[PDB]
Amino acid sequence: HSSGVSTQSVDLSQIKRGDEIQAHCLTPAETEVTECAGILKDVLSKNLHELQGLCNVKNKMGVPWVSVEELGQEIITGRLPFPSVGGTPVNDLVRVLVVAESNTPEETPEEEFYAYVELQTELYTFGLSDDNVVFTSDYMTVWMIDIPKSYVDVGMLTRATFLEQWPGAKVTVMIPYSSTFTWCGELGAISEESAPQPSLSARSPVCKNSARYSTSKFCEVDGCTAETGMEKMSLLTPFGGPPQQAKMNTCPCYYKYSVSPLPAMDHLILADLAGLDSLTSPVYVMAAYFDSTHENPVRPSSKLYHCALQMTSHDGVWTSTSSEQCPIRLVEGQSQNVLQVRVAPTSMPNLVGVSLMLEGQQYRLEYFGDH
Amino acid sequence: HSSGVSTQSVDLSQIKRGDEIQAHCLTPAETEVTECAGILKDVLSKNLHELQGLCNVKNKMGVPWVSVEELGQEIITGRLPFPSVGGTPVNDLVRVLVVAESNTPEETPEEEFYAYVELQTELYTFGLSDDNVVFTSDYMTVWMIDIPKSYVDVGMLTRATFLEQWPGAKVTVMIPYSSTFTWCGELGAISEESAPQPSLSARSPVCKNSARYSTSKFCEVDGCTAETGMEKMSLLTPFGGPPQQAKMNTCPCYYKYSVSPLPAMDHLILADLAGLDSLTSPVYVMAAYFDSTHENPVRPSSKLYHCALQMTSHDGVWTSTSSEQCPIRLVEGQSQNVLQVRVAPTSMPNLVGVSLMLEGQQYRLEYFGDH
Amino acid sequence: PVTCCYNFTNRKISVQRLASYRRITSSKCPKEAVIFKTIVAKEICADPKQKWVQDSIDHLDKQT
Amino acid sequence: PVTCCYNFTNRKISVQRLASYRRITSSKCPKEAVIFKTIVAKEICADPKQKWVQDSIDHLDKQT
Repeated sequence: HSSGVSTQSVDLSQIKRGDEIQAHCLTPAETEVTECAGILKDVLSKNLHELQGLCNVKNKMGVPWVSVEELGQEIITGRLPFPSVGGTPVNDLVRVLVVAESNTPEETPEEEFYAYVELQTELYTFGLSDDNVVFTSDYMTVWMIDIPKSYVDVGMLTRATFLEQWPGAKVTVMIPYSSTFTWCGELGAISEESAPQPSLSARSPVCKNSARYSTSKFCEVDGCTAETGMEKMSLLTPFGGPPQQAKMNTCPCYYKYSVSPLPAMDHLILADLAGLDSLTSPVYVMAAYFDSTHENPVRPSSKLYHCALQMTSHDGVWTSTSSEQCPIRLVEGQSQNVLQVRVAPTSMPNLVGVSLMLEGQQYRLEYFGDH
Repeated sequence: HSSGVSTQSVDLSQIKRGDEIQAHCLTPAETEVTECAGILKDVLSKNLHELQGLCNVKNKMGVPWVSVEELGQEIITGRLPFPSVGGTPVNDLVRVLVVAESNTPEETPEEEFYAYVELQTELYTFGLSDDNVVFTSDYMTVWMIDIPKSYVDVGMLTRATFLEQWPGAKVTVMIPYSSTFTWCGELGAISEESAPQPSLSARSPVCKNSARYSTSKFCEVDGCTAETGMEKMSLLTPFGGPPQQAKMNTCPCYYKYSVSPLPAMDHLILADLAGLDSLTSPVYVMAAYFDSTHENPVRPSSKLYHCALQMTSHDGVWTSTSSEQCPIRLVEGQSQNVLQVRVAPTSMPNLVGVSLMLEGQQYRLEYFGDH
Repeated sequence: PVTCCYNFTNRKISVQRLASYRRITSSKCPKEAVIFKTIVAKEICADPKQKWVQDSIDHLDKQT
Repeated sequence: PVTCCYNFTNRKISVQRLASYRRITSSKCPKEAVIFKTIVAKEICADPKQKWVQDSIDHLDKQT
């Protein structure tokens, strides 16, 4: 296909200088391209597609070619389905790696491969100038740049300009959300006349109208009570979707916004996924939350953090990675054929969202806003 | 009327401890309310409304009381017409003063005057707790809090909760955009029955569809040429507005986005205002822009700045304040009855927006976005 | 059948709409809390540390 | 009269689309620039410090 979502494990140990790439190319460090360039020149020269092994999650889509013959420009552009809230202005930067490439033609073209990529936001457009280049091969160029996290989110458009309609042409934005999780957004070119071909990626505002949850008045009506165990599930996986069924729970909105007493709960279920018996690739769940630490009322330090967990199948048994800091946890359900995303009730006030990523499906769950 | 826009000169030299209030209450300094509480305690106990003399511009709107029965809550909420883009994540913070007050009834009420104010943005709700309190009297409370500049913009909501429908209840937010310019957004409650009374404040995206301006193709169709002098004016002031007339020019959009050669100009007219012969207060014009310094392509620093110029009448003669760093400048037009906001063509790429503020009129001209 | 408080109301309740009050005691709960019962029999969580809450309690204590 | 460049294009123009180029020499102008003229007689402002612009200048000079 020319669209989809995919996962894989990333073990730097078995990646040629994985630690150095990650530290000097995927982490805001030296404000010059020399370090990352030296590393990439040696690694990609021996293994041209090395960077693919660094993407924990890969989400791609096909976007129609669009021409401007006046200048011989073959352009592709689109809105990547960012897995979660970029961040708050209080956050640092994110060093994303940009990759433009295409198939190597059997015959030497009328010119050398070329592509200019730019990430534009409301106020500024981030251009990947030649000063951003960390690697150039016959049919592939890699740029590096630091962007404020809050900008890397829905609203950031991606544009790639080529001088020929190169086959297999595509641009990819590698985005490290944490030191151990990298989400790659890809835009693959499809024929002009073609219609956009987005991947199965949705964004859902679980708590539309947060004031509805200020009290317990609607508890009974929403089916969020001690009797049901605070579980009002709704389907995320559309009718003709992959054979894995994902559902989200809207009841936690009460634990995030209610000032009325609520049933004591050992844990809340934010979402679950069934069908693991046939899933042959790992599952990732990223959470975005504020720190539960105490603030200064005069200057509330609102820094947004990101943590991703991973469920994998080891000899048929599914187990999860864990983190003392991460508010969410992944546990098998009533049977190994199901996984549940859990959280302690008391963590909801600071939980901004969680995202579910697995083969052919990506769901971004927002506990704020109405969109 | 409970709606309007008013201007005034502000001389900290003729304001009791005006410098201290400015340095400790309106500048993000000590993360404790003590220094500022100690200043207001002395100043405001001698003159309860001294804080009003610090507003260069005051924009107020009438908002209807919204009733809740069970808790005794009369609530006024509104979206202040913030004069300019708050900022970029790269910016620092702004210390704002929040004031909740009302008229003193001649008859002692059953309970004490209570008020809870909050500024909420999509993600975080900045609340003015008891720990933010820097002054209190029988019918007025002053709160202080540092919020990142990017948050202070359209989107941020202002909600004030009172126990009763106090006569003349109103909440004011003093927002310093620079060391010498503070803008005060006020929400004055009105009858539950009546409809909102917004002030004559507008926001205008001067360069809608900025892609249009990438070349000089539509120059002729828009009336932006050497002959016209790069002047394509459109009325800002509505039909039944005040006796002053303001207009904006859209031709500067070309200098901001054109990669095509443009006519050489000494300056460009962003806007002008006529009717000065009858205006009895000063006119303020504020600019938002990125500094023209050369930044690292690997990490494009996007710190947004603000400068405010003032046009005032002295013995019947209008003159403006000048500023070195400021990209714009105010000058008398064809006659003293007119003022023009000017800028050098080469400053357009970095100009984000300009705001025109005067008696009963506020116009936020933005050179980015289409909304 | 234990209920707890997960968030506090940052908004003072009119002392004439407060029927009674109680404190969270159960080890099953995560946060210290004052639960106010309104005259309409609805409960609301309140932070014991805020002054208006302790004045409400001082008042409710006197009328008993 | 005099026209100047206020913004440079960051997108390379295929050499085949270029007819000629001239440089900005007027003092009335603020930025140094190369002005490419397309085969359709359209002018585009370009940055001299960029690799593709210099290569395009070579091509145009070595075909006269």
